[PDB]
Amino acid sequence: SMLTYFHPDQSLHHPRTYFSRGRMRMPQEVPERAARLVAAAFAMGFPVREPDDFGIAPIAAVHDTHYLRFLETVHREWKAMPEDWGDEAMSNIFVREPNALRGVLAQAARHLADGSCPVGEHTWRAAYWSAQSALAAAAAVRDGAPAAYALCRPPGHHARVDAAGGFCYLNNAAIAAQALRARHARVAVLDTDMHHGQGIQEIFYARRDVLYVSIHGDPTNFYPAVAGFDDERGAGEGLGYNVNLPMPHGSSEAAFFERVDDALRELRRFAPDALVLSLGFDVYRDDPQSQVAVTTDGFGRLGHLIGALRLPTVIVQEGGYHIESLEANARSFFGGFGA
Amino acid sequence: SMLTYFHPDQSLHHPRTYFSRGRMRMPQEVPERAARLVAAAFAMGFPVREPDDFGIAPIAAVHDTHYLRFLETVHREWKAMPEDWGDEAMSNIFVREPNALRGVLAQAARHLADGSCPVGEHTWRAAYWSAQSALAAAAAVRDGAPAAYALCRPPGHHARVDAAGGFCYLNNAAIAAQALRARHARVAVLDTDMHHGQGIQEIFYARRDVLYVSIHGDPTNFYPAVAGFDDERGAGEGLGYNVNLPMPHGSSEAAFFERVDDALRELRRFAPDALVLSLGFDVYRDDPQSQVAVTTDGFGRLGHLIGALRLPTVIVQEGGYHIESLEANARSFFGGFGALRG
Ligand SMILES: [K+]
Ligand SMILES: [K+]
Ligand SMILES: [Zn+2]
Ligand SMILES: [Zn+2]
Repeated sequence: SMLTYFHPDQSLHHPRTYFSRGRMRMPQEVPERAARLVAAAFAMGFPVREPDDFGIAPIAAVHDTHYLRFLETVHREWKAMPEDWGDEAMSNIFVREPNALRGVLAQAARHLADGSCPVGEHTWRAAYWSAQSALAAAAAVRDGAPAAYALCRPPGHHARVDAAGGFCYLNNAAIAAQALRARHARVAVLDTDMHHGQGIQEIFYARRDVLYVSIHGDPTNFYPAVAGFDDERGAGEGLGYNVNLPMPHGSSEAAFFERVDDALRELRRFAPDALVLSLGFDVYRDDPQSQVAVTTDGFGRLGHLIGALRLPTVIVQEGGYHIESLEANARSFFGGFGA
Repeated sequence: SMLTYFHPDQSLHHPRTYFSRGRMRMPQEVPERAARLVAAAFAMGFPVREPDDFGIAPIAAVHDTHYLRFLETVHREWKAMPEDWGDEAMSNIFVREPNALRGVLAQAARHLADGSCPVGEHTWRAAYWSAQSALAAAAAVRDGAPAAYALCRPPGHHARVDAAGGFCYLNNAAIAAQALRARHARVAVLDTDMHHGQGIQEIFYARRDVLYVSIHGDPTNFYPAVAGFDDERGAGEGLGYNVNLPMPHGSSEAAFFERVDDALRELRRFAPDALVLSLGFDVYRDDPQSQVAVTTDGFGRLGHLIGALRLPTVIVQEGGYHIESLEANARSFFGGFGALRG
């Protein structure tokens, strides 16, 4: 058993509009994901609690405040434009700079980094409370709990210092790592979600107080497409403290646990005082976003390998979109973590 | 009587997919636009000619060759991806940098700057030859003609050094300004299209040999959105040689002609040896994209004021999407333009 944090306002976010790979697409990051995960927590006896409100400052500790202002007001500003612009803020102008940042359209152009981060009426509210779950889990562990589960939804690891992306708005995991830093000198973030966490990579790129390690599918024509390659090793004093571990599309379960063995070598050498685990079930064989053949039992083995580290660990929910397997995969993972 | 250049391969580009302001939208930059302007040209006794092939060098004089190779190959590399991706290359990852440029998706992220520049089977060809029409008109002027009309389509002025955008792939006006620099020490580019020519601006931003002056709608919540504000005046030696003349949304025709007046004052102070006119008919008051109340006879007033400069002038077609008034608006423009010439 460990504390699991989830706020019901997290279910309110449900936008309809996603642009990807030439066409508009069906939403995959839906409220039902959190319903299945809560069911799994219940079946394992975990207490599921509402996080306290830690306020904006710990979010601002990671994200640029002009981005957070944008995020908070964009739906209201988008609603004041013609009915014809629709109900969800999205960017159709793909320019960070040069950029005057005058008007909501120019602001979307800077602060929404792909066609997968629509901002609806309840998006900021849901995103805010998903970050608070991360913070609550981080607080619990900071104060002495060996582990807690942040049941984050919307997910976070694609959110950059000043831009949303890939169904993410606020980088829950990075926010949790920065909270742990108040007490621990060395924090590691390990991300095993199917996709590279380009947001987490960017936030800590020039730093060595937080290690980042990611196992993910080869980003050649695969989200996030422009980062995640193995020659991205950090900058300045962060050089040597960012490790990308990509896998060929169509990899075996074995190849994934090879990458987990690389990750465990990097962690041993860094010797972290605390761990944030960005966990995704989209490595599952039947997840439609999957590029590796991880089985339900595989999640149990991953859970065991990380739990045996006996580090203070905040587990932060990221992706995984195959609704009917979420409960089984979560239960296998947490069963291995606790054995 | 003015030489008009048009190549029929320009008519081949007809993409189906545009994404802007929250949704997929109907194509506005369609082949029929060329057909109406060619018929306008004829009806005024303009000789219409196909441009000779000036080759890739003058295009690559302005554009990055990574971007040019990408334009030429992207449709084929995109057809290699799953049929679910569709037939037209478009970006859904809005990141130019950092960008490792591995795979066609990352190449698109870098080289397609908005949801209005889809690349279909014949986009490269049409864009290539649209540029050749610009080069043919500039050549004719370079060699002694007093004016020439490049019937460009697709348009060009939103095309940056390294990226397509806004229905534009190759920056025709810029390509003509640079060619004219072969014979002329100072060239000016005047842009009266409804939208800010952010590509032309970028190309010449640190140069004082090519002035850029653009009249357009206030870019606050209006394409190109991120550029075209009046404090953008150039860099280095080109400080003072970039002039943006925005107008409030829903401006009167009187307001438009006040801005034309400001613009002519800048041209006089600069004293160009030759002029490139990026002309758009989307200031027309019933054009869907319009934010100013310009009438049909207003195009005549515009042509008259610009023709009275009596400068060697390459007229370069940019936008204008109201099909049923295109012929009447162009005829009025050209009829005003010749008035005080010769
Ligand atoms: K990952
Ligand atoms: K303009
Ligand atoms: Zn993922
Ligand atoms: Zn225009």
